[PDB]
Amino acid sequence: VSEIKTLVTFFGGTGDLAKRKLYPSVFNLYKKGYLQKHFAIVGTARQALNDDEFKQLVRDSIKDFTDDQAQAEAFIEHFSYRAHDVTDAASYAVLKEAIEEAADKFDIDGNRIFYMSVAPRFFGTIAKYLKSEGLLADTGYNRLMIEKPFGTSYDTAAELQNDLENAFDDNQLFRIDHYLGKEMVQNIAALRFGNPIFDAAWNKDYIKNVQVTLCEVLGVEERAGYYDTAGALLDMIQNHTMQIVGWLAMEKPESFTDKDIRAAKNAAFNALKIYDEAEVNKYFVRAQYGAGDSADFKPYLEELDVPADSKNNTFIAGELQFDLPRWEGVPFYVRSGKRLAAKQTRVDIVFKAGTFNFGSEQEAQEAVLSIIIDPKGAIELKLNAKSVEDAFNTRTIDLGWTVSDEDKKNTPEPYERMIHDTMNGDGSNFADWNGVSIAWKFVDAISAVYTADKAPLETYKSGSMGPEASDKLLAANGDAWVFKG
Amino acid sequence: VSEIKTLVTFFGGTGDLAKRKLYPSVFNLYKKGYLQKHFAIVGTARQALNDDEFKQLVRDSIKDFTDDQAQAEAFIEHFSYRAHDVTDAASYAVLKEAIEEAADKFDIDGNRIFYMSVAPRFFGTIAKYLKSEGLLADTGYNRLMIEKPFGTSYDTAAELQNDLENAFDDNQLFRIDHYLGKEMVQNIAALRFGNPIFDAAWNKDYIKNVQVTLCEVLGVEERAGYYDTAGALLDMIQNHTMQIVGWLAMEKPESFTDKDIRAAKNAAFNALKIYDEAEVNKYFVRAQYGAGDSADFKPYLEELDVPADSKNNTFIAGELQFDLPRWEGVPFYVRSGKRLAAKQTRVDIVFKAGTFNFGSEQEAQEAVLSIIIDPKGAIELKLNAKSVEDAFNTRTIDLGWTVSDEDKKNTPEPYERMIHDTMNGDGSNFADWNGVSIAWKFVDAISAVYTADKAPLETYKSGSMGPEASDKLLAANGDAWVFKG
Ligand SMILES: NC(=O)c1ccc[n+]([C@@H]2O[C@H](COP(=O)([O-])OP(=O)(O)OC[C@H]3O[C@@H](n4cnc5c(N)ncnc54)[C@H](O)[C@@H]3O)[C@@H](O)[C@H]2O)c1
Ligand SMILES: NC(=O)c1ccc[n+]([C@@H]2O[C@H](COP(=O)([O-])OP(=O)(O)OC[C@H]3O[C@@H](n4cnc5c(N)ncnc54)[C@H](O)[C@@H]3O)[C@@H](O)[C@H]2O)c1
Repeated sequence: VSEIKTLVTFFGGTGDLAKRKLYPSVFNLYKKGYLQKHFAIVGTARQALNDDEFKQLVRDSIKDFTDDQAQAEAFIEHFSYRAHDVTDAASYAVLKEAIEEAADKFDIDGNRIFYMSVAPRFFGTIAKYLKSEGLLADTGYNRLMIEKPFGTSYDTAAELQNDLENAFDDNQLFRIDHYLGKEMVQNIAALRFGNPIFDAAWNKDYIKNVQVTLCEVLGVEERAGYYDTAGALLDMIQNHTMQIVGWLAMEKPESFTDKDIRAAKNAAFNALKIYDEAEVNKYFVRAQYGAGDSADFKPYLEELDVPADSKNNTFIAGELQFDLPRWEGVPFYVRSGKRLAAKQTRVDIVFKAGTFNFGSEQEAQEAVLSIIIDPKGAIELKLNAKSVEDAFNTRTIDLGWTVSDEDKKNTPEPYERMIHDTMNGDGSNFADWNGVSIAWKFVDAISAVYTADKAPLETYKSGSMGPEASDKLLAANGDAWVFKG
Repeated sequence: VSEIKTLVTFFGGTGDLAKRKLYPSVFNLYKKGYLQKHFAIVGTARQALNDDEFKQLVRDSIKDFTDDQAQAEAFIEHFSYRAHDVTDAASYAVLKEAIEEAADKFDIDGNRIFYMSVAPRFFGTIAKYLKSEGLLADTGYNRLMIEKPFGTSYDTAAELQNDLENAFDDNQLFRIDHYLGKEMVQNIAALRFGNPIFDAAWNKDYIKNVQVTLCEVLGVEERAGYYDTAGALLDMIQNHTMQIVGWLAMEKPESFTDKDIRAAKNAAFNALKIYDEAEVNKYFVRAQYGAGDSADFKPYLEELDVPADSKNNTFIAGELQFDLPRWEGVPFYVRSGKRLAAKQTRVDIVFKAGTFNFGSEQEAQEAVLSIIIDPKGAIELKLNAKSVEDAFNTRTIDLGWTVSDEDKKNTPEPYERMIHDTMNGDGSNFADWNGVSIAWKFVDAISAVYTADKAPLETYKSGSMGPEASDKLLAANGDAWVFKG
């Protein structure tokens, strides 16, 4: 197959994500023959692990998924290491030598990718030095992969963006959003624009409400430290949920390129309504988990590292509105929570009921197109049909599909995908600045009301599907959740 | 449940259909509590089997599906018999006594149904005498159930209709069409008008071609006598196929009553194009089966009772055209044959491919909604989605549904249904004169070309899906059969 000529620099190349997913993903791209010879990987961090120590380190990350050891060694020989502090301007001149050397060794003409697997605060600095100290490639491309998260509010994200803008244009930036790399999420566009019946039905005339759900049965566990300040609202909503909602609410693009897709999504984001205090209390719900039945399921306030007066939200549910002609009056419901009934990520599109009367006992109900992302991809379609009774009557049936074993084994892990797209230079599966800015602006208005404590904090027995308020939020518009454990 | 007060007269009450399906169906309506007391069944034929002999006869038909024998006896006691020749005008006065007596015995105020399970030629006579000799009920209703077939051409069907019109209005007539009583066929309307996405897509803008298939793996066997003169063209096409095509091509009714449904179907039938000689040769295909591989599968011309110079068609395939705005240019393909690959009755709706380009290797294909009627009800929906590859690419997947065991056991057998609808007076599931007249007119133009031998007779190896000409007929419009064994 075609060879990818690139040189990748991993800032924080000895960390968890690095040796647990980054390195393995890069190995798969080698196994599939995409990376052959003209490529090199330059690890970097503070430790002065020498060139022999690094190789062993990588051999352990790509350990479990290798069988021909000779294949492993030949790959590992494309790695090099250099000790380096990201704040020290001169240290960069040392890195530049490691990079300019690896390039020469494998005749790599430019094409550099800088992966930042470091603390959020260092993002601005590294960007600044890459350009000033001359680590940027004179030929080919220069791309930056920014790890999560991108800011903690609109103000901070704006700062980050402005710093990055000094050296890179927005299209050269690749913010890593885990969920946007999931196979099933990339099917939403295929189903919609690939089948005219849905394509033409994707609007206010045929849909009654769209629902998005991010479920987790696990509690906070040892993640309490950071989680207590972020909560579901920033952990799952602001990033993952909004970017999935983006694929759903987007306009129909003039073409299927990153440029046009982004233009199509931004049209919806720019129509997203921002809430004031009253609206936040009417359209959103925040809750926190109590006890289940089992002592195994302890209340949030009894978890380790959790303050006994914490108002952190472990569950969020709300109604989004898009002031666009195609979405006039169509509610978009989202929900994310911990200690819920099950682990699952899915989209449920509820179509409007038909007005055609059969004179039957049970008249036509609402059809539903469910796209299941996690744990395993599935697509269900609930339709109206005839019941098996003597008198004519309707019922609903579910047509179903599921990913095959062959499909599941060939499915490219999210990181492998994101890394591969970046080498190709395809922002189709990445959130753009415009998208992120609006998402922050939207979430900030909610957080303002929470930090000020101007909304109640609901509670819910662990293992449930959330507080009653979740149901009442939908009941208000004559709606209800399709999924319920 | 509500009780059905009726008195049914079975002309030919000792025949096959009578004791093999008619009687059992009537027993089920008793088991389900619909028929309780104010009802009676008057058998009739030429044999003078006395009132005790008849009861035993019925006890054998409802034999295998009875367990509480006391339930059986109480039912059987509502039957009476009378010897009677249908040509003898005075014999009717004898029948009138059997009927007027049974009515008195169970206080049945009118509501009479006359089932004609006699030879086609007797239909006109019985109708005539029922009215003149006064067997018709003065109160309630008087309905006639006409068994298959209704005419053998337009001329003969017109004769029959005119004779029947002398005593009954068209709405009081109930022509028995086996296939129109099948559960799955009655689902076609539920799926279409019950789900706006299909409802709005049911036209020339979204569908590329509709396909209907009636398959049989069995040969002619001992049915050769009659079959050699009728063939597939009249055996399966004229009746079964056209009436299913009626449900598919129908307009959207102003309501869901028999009157409006029929008005909706007739709009399509009245737009059906009738072919001349050239068109018959371009749009239709007739074939006859040869040998398979196994001696078990003998050529048609070697079957018992088959003339060694017979040009009888054992397979028919053709393109129907509806000159209606909603069907402008949408081909309707039908096919019926013996000794084909499998036994199956199904409808395949092929939607047009999308014009949206993904720049992918495989661009969007045609979606397909398959409704499987026989052997067991199923609904499949082929849609475009994303393939599990590194580069973005589309593929097709099938969402599936199947009838459950509970559904299959509760499914009311076609005859039970037809008989039940007639007692209710619902022509929704029956073909009306207008529908039949056009079907005959359509088929006659084809037969004229066949009897004149102005079209070739194709051949096909038994077990196949038909002659190559079947494929070429669809290839011409850039189409192909969805099902293929
Ligand atoms: N918490 C979340 O929501 C979340 C979830 C998933 C992924 N992530 C990301 O996972 C990544 C975690 O990183 P990790 O697992 O690779 O490891 P890590 O935290 O252990 O440290 C990674 C590297 O940083 C280097 N380092 C530390 N300080 C340095 C400095 N002052 N100068 C130079 N190098 C320095 C260390 O030497 C090490 O090699 C982060 O980028 C985080 O954003 C975040
Ligand atoms: N061939 C097909 O395509 C087809 C398929 C399915 C059903 N059918 C129908 O099945 C039915 C078959 O009838 P059957 O199975 O009940 O039995 P059958 O042919 O044995 O005879 C039925 C009754 O007709 C009576 N009979 C005959 N001549 C009579 C006369 N001159 N006067 C009065 N009574 C007379 C006999 O006594 C008997 O009781 C037919 O109505 C046929 O149309 C046709």
